[PDB]
Amino acid sequence: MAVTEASLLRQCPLLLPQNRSKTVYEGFISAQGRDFHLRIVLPEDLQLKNARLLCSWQLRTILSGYHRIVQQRMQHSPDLMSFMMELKMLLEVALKNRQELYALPPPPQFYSSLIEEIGTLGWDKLVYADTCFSTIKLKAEDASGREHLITLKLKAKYPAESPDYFVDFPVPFCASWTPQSSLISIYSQFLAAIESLKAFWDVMDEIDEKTWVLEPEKPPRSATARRIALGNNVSINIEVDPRHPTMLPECFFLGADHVVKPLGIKLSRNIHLWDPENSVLQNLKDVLEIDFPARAILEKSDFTMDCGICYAYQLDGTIPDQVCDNSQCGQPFHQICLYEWLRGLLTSRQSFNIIFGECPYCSKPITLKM
Amino acid sequence: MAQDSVDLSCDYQFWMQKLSVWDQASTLETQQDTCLHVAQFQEFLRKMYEALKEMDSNTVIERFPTIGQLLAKACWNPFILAYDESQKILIWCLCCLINKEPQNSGQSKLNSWIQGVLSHILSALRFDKEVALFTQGLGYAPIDYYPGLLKNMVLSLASELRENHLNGFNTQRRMAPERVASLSRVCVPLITLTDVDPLVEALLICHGREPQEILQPEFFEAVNEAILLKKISLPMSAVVCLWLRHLPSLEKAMLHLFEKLISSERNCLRRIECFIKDSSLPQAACHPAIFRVVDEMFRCALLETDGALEIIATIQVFTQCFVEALEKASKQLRFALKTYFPYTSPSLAMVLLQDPQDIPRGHWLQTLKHISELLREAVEDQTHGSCGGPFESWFLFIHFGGWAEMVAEQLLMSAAEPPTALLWLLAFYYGPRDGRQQRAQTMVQVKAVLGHLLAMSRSSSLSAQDLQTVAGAPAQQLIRHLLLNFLLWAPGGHTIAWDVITLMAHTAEITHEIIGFLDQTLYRWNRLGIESPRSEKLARELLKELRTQV
Ligand SMILES: [Zn+2]
Ligand SMILES: [Zn+2]
Repeated sequence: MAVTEASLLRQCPLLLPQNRSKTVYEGFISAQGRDFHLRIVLPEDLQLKNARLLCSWQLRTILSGYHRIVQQRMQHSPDLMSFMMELKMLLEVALKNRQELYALPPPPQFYSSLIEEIGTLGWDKLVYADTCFSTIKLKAEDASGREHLITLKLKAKYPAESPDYFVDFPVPFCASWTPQSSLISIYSQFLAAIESLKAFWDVMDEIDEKTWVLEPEKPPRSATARRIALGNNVSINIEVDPRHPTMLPECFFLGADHVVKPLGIKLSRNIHLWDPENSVLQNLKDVLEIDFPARAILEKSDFTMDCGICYAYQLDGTIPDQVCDNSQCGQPFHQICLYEWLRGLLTSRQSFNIIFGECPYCSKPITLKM
Repeated sequence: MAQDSVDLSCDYQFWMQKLSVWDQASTLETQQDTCLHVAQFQEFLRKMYEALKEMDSNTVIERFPTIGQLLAKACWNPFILAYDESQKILIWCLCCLINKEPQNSGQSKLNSWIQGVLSHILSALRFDKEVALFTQGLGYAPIDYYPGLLKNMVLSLASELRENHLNGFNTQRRMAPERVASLSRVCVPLITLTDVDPLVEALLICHGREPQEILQPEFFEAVNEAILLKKISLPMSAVVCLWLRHLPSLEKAMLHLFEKLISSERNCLRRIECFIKDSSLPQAACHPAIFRVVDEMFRCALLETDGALEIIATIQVFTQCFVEALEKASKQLRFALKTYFPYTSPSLAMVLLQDPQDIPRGHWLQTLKHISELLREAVEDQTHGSCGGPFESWFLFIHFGGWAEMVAEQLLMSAAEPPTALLWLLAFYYGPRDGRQQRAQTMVQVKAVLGHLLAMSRSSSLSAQDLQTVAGAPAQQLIRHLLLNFLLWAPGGHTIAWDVITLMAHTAEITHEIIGFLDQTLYRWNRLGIESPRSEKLARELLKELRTQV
């Protein structure tokens, strides 16, 4: 209704005026299939500028850090009705954030059906399940004998709604979900996606075997990028389109501006001598008329000896100089970059002409003396 | 010569009623209002000076009733007194309104009131009491430090606002944005005043952290105008972060490019390369946002005009300068061309980025003939895992000056057995979206005309009617542009050029089209450095003489 005579009742069924002067309400407030204790005193007038409100400890825990929110709301909400609206909205938020605590699943379907469906798959495939039985992660084999993983996130009702599917390979995964579709259906789809990008993987395999792949290390299956160094102190980044892998890639060159020219020129000349029947390397060796080195240095390949903020060497005569007092990070920085980083963070604390504060990468104590 | 007082006497009452609203604008909204309408106030005042200039003082009562109070309100208001020449003008107004020999005491009273107002502007102590005492005692008059003073005030804010940045989530004095807001209203009146640049600079770099904007676009539009008229000249970092946070300024710089190429400087492509490079646009365009938005206003012009050659030329200049500002600043960490032009093959772009200066004049046929073959696959085999459509694969080809234009001049050089690849390519350029039936017909009409033209080139210097026969339809621009190519390439040209030009220039449209053609041809040659001095001097002469005819 308009008035909070009927709108209140219709929107807060379980809040009973104890008192005749409708000043004390008590009982329950509803939120997300779950009803909770509430004890809401008014003064002699119908004014929330002064009002008492206590919870059960079950609710106060669930309005963890909205306490000040709701005090503000009480002083600046006009009506009791609108205040309840705001409160229910505010619960919905709390629970939707902390969705990790608040399942009762419907066991009769849920836990049994999951065993049924995983049985239908076969017991080799599953690798991880979290004990909330939310996340399950599964394993699939290529024709090429390469492992690819799939995360499923499951909802309260798996068989009703789509599982959320998270997977590695680089084109956007598509799963036709019906309420009739199940794990085997999404499994089949996943195998289809494997066999489809099969060529892209054979190409990336070939590169990572025959050559000094540098900038991804233990590269995922995600990556389209392969910064090859070749001879020494010169490198080419190669980004390949997955559907047409064998096709010419966009490729471009880092190193000495004198050494980059003739290669950049000969590419221009020989680009029409690309062919998609031979491999990327078997086109590149005869296009650029060179060989590559087969891991020219495999230990000190390259340490990005760069700022770790700006990712550049030589910021205004500053070198990556400033480092971490840590064996596991060792990440250089610049004075300027690291000062403008740590001074912005809340964690860091400033002595006279020194900043003690957390290394960006590893969050360990790092000191900067200007 | 029609009105005299009427439009001016109306806008007077508009403005006089509005100055009484604003009145020294010591609030937020008095200021926003002043902030906007000021420009029109300035023009009003130019018209007002002309009106006061022509006549003399104390004698006329045209708006002499309240002009005192209009210029009072104007003056005591400082948001006005910061705008371009408003202050010099209001002075010019008053210079008319004085009398040398006041006779009735009213004129003398006005003159006194004007000395009062001038002193109020020029030499008044409406600033901090302590500093006045100190300096007067020290033996300065305001003038001689006002400057350093100012610069100091600024560098306090400048530096201070820079600090507000560095404290990205620190338990410190968050300089309350209401001050930030404040200044930004103060910078618009005086974007043109040299001794504030730094301030500006440090507002347009240190956005920080708020969900929301905190400046007003009266400021973002003020900045825009003094950039593209080049009356502030900021550092490049400043203006990229400006585009990047008020998108309608970026649209609105691109319009300010279009009007250059459309209205003022039709086909002066050196002045257009000048304007692209002295705009920081190529630069801003390193940023995958800004270029995506640029290309889309470029796309909406490519459609409303169904492929203006002059709009195409300005794209070829934009790409040109984009590539080689992209190239420059991008050794580590640049965004992969499937990010800039995402609607087509990365392969094809990676070919077409390779500039022809740095290729032999002999290996241009190879290159072109390969480009066309892959285009044929991307358009005609429009399958899954390709472009959306042809349009996008053509839009790729446009951006690349050199390649699109060189097909024709290479067809003439291979007129003996024309390659089908180039025929198809060229008919694709001058007509995309045809049906393969239409493209076959276009190729073979051109092949017939290649026979006729090769016969005519290997003959002596002949008439122009023989050429206008083959010219005599929906493939007209194909044939005309190819035939102009013929005239400038063959040594039989430079003789019967005029005969063909005068016939083909039915309208002004055709003339303007061919002017753009020639300027493009010559910018292309001078760039790649490639010349027969015959064709150079000829093209220059014809361009010169045709720009009078129009
Ligand atoms: Zn750095
Ligand atoms: Zn560290």
